[PDB]
Amino acid sequence: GGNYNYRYRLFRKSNLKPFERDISTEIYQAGSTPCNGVQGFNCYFPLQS
Amino acid sequence: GGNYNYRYRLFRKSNLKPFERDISTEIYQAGSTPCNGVQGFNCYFPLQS
Repeated sequence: GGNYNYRYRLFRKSNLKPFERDISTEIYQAGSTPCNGVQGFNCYFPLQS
Repeated sequence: GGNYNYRYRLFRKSNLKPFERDISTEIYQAGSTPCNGVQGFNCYFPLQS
């Protein structure tokens, strides 16, 4: 049926330092409008399955 | 950069009647545990970009 438990980060403001772990799960603002924690136009979830 | 503003339904309880449209965006419980509207193990968002 397809596993969807495994996910990876897709969006970040900046790259990661070596041996750095990022676990933050917050709405990513790709535009010039606040997202207010709402997925929508130009407001994407950071993790992808 | 990748247009991510186009999304489609991926999970639903059953098929659609002809000429029917659905817009609900509540979490999908793929397992035997309530998800409380939180993405996680066996709980996925119904839409994909």
